[PDB]
Amino acid sequence: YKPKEEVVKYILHGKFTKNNTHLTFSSVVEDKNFHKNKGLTYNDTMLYYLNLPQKVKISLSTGCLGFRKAARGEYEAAFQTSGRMFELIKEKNMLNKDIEVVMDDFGKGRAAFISALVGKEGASVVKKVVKISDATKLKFGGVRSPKMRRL
Amino acid sequence: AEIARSSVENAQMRFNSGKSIIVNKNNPAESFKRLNRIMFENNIPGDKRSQRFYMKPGKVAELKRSQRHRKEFMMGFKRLIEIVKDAKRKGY
Amino acid sequence: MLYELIGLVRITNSNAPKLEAKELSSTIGKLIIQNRGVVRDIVPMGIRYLPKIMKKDQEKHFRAYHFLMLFDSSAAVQSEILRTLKKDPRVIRSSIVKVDLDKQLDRASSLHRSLGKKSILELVNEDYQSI
Amino acid sequence: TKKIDQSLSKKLPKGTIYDPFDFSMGRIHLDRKYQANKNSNRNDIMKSGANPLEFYARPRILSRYVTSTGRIQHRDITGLSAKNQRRLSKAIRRCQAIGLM
Amino acid sequence: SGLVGIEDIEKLEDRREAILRILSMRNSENKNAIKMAVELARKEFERFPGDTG
Amino acid sequence: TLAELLGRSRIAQVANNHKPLTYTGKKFHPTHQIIETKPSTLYRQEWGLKSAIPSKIKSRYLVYNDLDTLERITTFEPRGGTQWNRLRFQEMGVPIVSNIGRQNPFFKYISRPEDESHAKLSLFKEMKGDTDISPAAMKKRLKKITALIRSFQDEFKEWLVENHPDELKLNSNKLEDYVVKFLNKKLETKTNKKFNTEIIGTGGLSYSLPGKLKNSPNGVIQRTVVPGRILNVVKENNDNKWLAAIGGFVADVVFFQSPPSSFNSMGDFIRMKTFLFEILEASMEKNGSVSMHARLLEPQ
Amino acid sequence: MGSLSNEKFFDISLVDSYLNKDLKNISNKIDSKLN
Amino acid sequence: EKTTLLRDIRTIQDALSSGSTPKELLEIKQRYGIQDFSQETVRQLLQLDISGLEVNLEK
RNA sequence: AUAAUAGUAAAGAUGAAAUAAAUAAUUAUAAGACUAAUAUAUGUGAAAAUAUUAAUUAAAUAUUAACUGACAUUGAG
Ligand SMILES: [K+]
Ligand SMILES: [K+]
Ligand SMILES: [K+]
Ligand SMILES: [K+]
Ligand SMILES: [Mg+2]
Ligand SMILES: [Mg+2]
Ligand SMILES: [Mg+2]
Ligand SMILES: [Mg+2]
Ligand SMILES: [Mg+2]
Ligand SMILES: [Mg+2]
Repeated sequence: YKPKEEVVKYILHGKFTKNNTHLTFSSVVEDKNFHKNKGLTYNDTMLYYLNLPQKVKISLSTGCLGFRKAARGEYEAAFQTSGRMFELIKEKNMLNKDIEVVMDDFGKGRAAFISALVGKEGASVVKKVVKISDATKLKFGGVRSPKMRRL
Repeated sequence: AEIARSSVENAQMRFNSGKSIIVNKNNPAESFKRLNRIMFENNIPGDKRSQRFYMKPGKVAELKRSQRHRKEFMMGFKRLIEIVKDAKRKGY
Repeated sequence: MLYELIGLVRITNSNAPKLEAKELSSTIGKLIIQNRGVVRDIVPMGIRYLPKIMKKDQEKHFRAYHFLMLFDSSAAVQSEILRTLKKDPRVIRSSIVKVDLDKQLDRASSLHRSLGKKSILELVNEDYQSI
Repeated sequence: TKKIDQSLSKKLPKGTIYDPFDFSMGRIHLDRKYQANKNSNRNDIMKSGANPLEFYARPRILSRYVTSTGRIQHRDITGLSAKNQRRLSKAIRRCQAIGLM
Repeated sequence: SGLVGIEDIEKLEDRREAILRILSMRNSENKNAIKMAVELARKEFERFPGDTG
Repeated sequence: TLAELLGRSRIAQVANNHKPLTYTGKKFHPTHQIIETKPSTLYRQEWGLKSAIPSKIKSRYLVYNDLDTLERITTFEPRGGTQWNRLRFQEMGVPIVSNIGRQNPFFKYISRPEDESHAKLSLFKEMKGDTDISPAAMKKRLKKITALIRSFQDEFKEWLVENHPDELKLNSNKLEDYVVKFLNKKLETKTNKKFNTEIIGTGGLSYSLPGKLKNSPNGVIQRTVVPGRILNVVKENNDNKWLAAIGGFVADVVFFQSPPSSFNSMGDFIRMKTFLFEILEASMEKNGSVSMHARLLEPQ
Repeated sequence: MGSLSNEKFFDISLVDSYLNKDLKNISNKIDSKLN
Repeated sequence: EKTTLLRDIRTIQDALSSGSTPKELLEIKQRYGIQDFSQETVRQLLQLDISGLEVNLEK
């Protein structure tokens, strides 16, 4: 009956492509009065709690730390960008609830992010991380890719 | 109602994808190593790379034929090495 | 021809989970018996969680009541049943697979045949001679 | 230290006969090398004589032959005959299309 | 060897109706109808019982 | 003729065996026939096989599967160690006893139908003892038998109406009994599994008859003391007894009251020390294993 | 047993003996023996 | 003719076991031609050709 | 692709580059094309071809029994 938005967990998503690394920190917000609403079916309640809304808090790329052009897709650019994210999560008091890490692709920044989170740079965030997962998107047939490059 | 509140835990994990690991708070680097093993046992990195550029069906078939032969050839090679080792052990 | 229908009905009311399934089985059963068909068996499979969240008629679902219906009808009637199931909002997913009767006239449901019971007589004779 | 890793010690079952070699490291290595899932046949429905296509509505049994992501296992891993592998793959694909797997 | 009574006739008529619906040519595959036609044609042309060649 | 001689040759005497020479499962009894060569023949690599065994082999005992193979080698393992297990059992002088008090299998006893009152239990064991049978060869036991049993219908349609007509007109509770007996009575003449491959008694491990006492210079021996080794430092999980390694056999050791303190001290190296045990009894299970029970005699 | 069976689900033996005057020519035979 | 073999054979076996002789039987004695209603008349109404074949094959 | 949402200032590309309230993230909607593992094109098909599911129609295997009695092979046009 009253909006009671509360954070349930945080999602640390990393997209590691060939030319850049994108790191997004989000909050899974849950209106704790949703079940108190009128005209709400058992299915709508279960469907609302199975995919809770998300709000973006921190969005970073390798170009936000001053890496330009070809340097954006390198191991060092990702390692420093991961550090800046782990710092901004502590400077915003967003290290109270559990964090779920979602990795998307297999570029050069995937192993830098993992190294920065299992090392000194991520000794605070790692303590809250509860689940790691992979979200690489594959196609079963799907659209035709571009032709092979003759180099 | 509460019926839709107390039955969300299993429901949440009932629609799993199989690409998730529960982190070991003690050794968090062992959980990332487990996740990497899943990726390699489902050929996720290889499939992603193979989907970047289109390959003609004839070329795809040739590559599949050659790979199978090399896999089978290696199994035959290992079978012969085991015989050699067994023969050596018995003094042949 | 013998056919095996597997339908995933929607569970709208948590209080009456097996309500739309009963209403649907009666609708399908009536079509079969009113068009020279025979209903051999109706095996409920219970409420199960769907492998994923599925959609139907601009609605989403996370669970469904599974049920099997082994029936004998003509090909034309079988297509009519499938058409009605593909249109009913209650049905989330429906499949009709033919059960070959070339070698024997009495075949049990795949579920039962998977457990070693090949004919309905074997199932009935295990409920009378031993029950 | 009064402790040894399980991988470095062999536990001789009860009622079995043993030789002095059974206490050596060679036995440990030999048991690893020749460690195959041969007891699967007796626990493998699809290696018993049943038709895998009768399990298309039983996802729990079919989920034993797919990886964590649902990828059908190669015959080299399942150890099934050509016919059963062919039938099992059809069962899984049909199960996926029905909305059960 | 006797000394559940007998089944109602309506029940025995329904068992017959189920058997005749399951065995109806109008509910079977077209191949079964063709098999019957082949037998009918063979008997109208055969030189003797068992002549199929 | 040459064929007659070959059938009686020493190589023919060895029964065909293709069981893995390298087996890593549970071993309960010998699987291969030990072959022995004399020292003179060993000096000339002669074992009575098809080909000379490599000179590297210094043992005089081996086990083999194939005389020759496509790899142009003999398939053999230079070991004969199951004989020492049998001889060590003989030295422990513990006769094998039946825990069920069954008749001695090595004596031709006059048995009666006391256990034959389970005719329906074992007559159907032929079709129900199919734990590891093919899905269609086991199904050939349904039509092949049905025709054989269906050929005795006329015989049982007359005997039953001539010996027990009342049951045919009253109840089938006794008719089923007359059926089980009929087939068995008409099957004892037949030969279904006339040869039984089950292990007979000890299987040859011991031919010692219980009852004899061991005379010694220090008087009659009342308790057999045998050196052994404790394998685990913690009792078998779910069992109240530890495991010992006595004379090539793994036994269940029962302690008087407490476990000696060397256990905790030694830990996982407990097997490195030798203890004295007393062999209480020895039994034989149907799998062909020996159930040896011991007692950790501790200096007191 | 065939025709003289006690199974609820019998075989064609029973129906054959009926139409062949066997289940009746044996019922009378048994009854005559009882006499 | 709504009359069915099973029903007709259930009247020739009840009338023959109860003594009733409704005119239906006379009609049934015309539907089938079975003038006499005995236990050995229903057995000759339900004879199957297969039975004859089995004896010709033995000869 | 579009819309919403918060969240930002770069993103995308390449050997390196440059041309043309975003990118990324979470939702919702629409469209067309394609068919991951299994998988060996094994197999099937006259060849060309054929591997997401179901159904309908057609064709396709081995042995046995009976039957026809050379009715076959190849094949310009
Ligand atoms: K092919
Ligand atoms: K001729
Ligand atoms: K010609
Ligand atoms: K031509
Ligand atoms: Mg680069
Ligand atoms: Mg282009
Ligand atoms: Mg976007
Ligand atoms: Mg594919
Ligand atoms: Mg080929
Ligand atoms: Mg031609």
